[PDB]
Amino acid sequence: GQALDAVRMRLAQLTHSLRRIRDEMSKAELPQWYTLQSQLNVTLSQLVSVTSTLQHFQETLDSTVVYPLPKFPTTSHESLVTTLLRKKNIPEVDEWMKYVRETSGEEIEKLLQQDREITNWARTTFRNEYGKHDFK
Amino acid sequence: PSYSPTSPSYSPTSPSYSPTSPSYS
Amino acid sequence: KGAVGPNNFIWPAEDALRRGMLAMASLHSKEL
Amino acid sequence: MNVTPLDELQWKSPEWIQVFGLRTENVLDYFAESPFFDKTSNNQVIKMQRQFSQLNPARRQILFKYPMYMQLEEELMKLDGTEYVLSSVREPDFWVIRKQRRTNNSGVGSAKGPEIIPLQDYYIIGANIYQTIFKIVQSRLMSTSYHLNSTLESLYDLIEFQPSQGVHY
Amino acid sequence: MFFIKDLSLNITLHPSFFGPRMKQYLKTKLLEEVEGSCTGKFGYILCVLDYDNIDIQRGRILPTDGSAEFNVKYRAVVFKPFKGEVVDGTVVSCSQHGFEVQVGPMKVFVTKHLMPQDLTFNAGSNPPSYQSSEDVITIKSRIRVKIEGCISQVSSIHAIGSIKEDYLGAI
Amino acid sequence: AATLQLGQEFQLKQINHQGEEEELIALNLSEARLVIKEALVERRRAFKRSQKKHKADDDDFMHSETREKELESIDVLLEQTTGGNNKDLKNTMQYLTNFSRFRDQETVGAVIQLLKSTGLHPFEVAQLGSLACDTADEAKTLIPSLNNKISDDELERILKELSNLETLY
Repeated sequence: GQALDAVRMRLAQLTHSLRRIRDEMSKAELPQWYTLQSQLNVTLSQLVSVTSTLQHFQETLDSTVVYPLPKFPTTSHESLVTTLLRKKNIPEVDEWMKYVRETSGEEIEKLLQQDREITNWARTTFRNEYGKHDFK
Repeated sequence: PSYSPTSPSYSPTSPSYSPTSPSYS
Repeated sequence: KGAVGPNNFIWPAEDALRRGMLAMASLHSKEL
Repeated sequence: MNVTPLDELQWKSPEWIQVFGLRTENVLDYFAESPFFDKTSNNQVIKMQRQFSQLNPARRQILFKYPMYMQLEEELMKLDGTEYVLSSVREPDFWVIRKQRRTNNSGVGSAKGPEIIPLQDYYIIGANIYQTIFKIVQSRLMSTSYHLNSTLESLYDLIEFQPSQGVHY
Repeated sequence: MFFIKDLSLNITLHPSFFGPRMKQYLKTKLLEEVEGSCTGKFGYILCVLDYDNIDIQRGRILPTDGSAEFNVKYRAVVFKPFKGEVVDGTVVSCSQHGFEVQVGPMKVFVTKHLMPQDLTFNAGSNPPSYQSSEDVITIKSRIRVKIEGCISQVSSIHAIGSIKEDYLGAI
Repeated sequence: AATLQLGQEFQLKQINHQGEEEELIALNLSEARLVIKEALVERRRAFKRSQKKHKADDDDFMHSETREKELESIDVLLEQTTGGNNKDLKNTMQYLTNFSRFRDQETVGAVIQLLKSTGLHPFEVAQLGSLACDTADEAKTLIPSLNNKISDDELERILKELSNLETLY
């Protein structure tokens, strides 16, 4: 419950930041560019923290089993239950990665290791380039 | 305390995307 | 409400369309 | 070959509810013909055994309420493995089963009874059947991020810069 | 410790300021005299709220000199500690007898008898500091000090604290 | 205030100028710094309005890129609002700026909500907002009032969440 509690508080503050950026964008007059950058960076790094913390506690979330309350009436709130129950993605993202995979399209494994060696080589090359010139 | 609660952002108008297919017997 | 009475609904019945010959007609659309 | 996940899989059987109707007595009978009911479960074995013999908090409440549920234990305690048991019921529209597997560890040194371990979640709502929240949360967040990316790229397209003023619109 | 309190002051306005703009002179006098002061009854005067909402009272000309005295009430944020308080602060100076920690606008001193012997004074280090097995305390190092006593004068309040028990030192 | 001995001058119940009892208000470094900055910028705006009456740029002060730029804006604010006659205010503001745990208003609100959701004493809440403790026992020893009043699991959860909430500089 502790992990889900931390997820709750962090997601609540993320939703609060979203409500903020919403009600300062809803104005008919656009504020200064710098305030928009500050709000963007803060909210976006907060989203990063959301992702990282959700990553950290996957085991606690998975272990939990969902069950409706005995006191909760489904006869009158079945629509509300179904609203939270449904999880299928929005369609546009679906065909989005479908076209993405269409465009992308032992052989695969050796290309994978070739990518490994290119990555390592590029990292070493840029380390050497940084070391070549004194930046301090 | 709590500076401000969150505004209700329910979207019942969302149509949902539940796939239905195993209806035929 | 809990007793599903046949052939008397406000809206067209899903089971009526399933039992309707249009289902097999679509299934036998090649034969058409 | 594209498969729809069984968690979102929803079965409707209008003919069965028209013929028999929705009741706790035949809720397992309603579930029998569904794809989610594995034919390898010991419940089906008990069903053929019964057929051959004929031819030849709320957990305790539902425990004490029905005698067929009793018969379910006295026919299920002998067979260990994947079994289907009822979780809870509120009439006349809501039923949920409990998907658990049993390993009757009768080894020396274990004073506990047979081990019961969850496997899946199944919810019978009306005539429909429903079967991770982590996936829901990550999906919502990723779609939100995609929409935010679209909005921000559009806004950056709207941005115009001049050296003598800075950035304006 | 930061708190909001209700304060009052008696301010004397000179006869040469007797004109239609007297409220402005009173506001300037209040802001210039009160803000940043220290009173032993309420600690340092940090800030005054609702500057536009300053409350005023009718003048009462003194019978001896003609200066008009006014009573002004307001709400202010002030800082004042208590006995047994534990506060984080910044090391100011290092000495053999102990150390000095700035907390808010005040100074709390700790004597060498008030820390465990594991913290040893190192003078050869630049700057000289206190070194232990786990915690090292020096300039610009956040240090928690448990304030034990305070001495209050007209313009300032000094404090003496101890870190003799566990969970004290570098954070 | 190891034993919560706040005295008459700092009682939990305060009598305001309106005569109604109020809860004693305690602010940590972040809340006090934000309040004083808001008051100073409001006073500067009022001064500018008055000067315009007798006879845009303010958005950059509140939003600071870095600590050094924030300190420079603070120095300009003190020059234009205080007059430079108050060194104690400058020292207090520098101490607030250098050791402010939280810079953004929303994060400070999150910290306030987390600390005062349990209903602890305002002194303890302000101390927790001022002090960052790795372990619950460390805070309990350094805050003797928190002893016997908060469960160790709750204190550990609060401390870990607060440490996670700290904005990277």
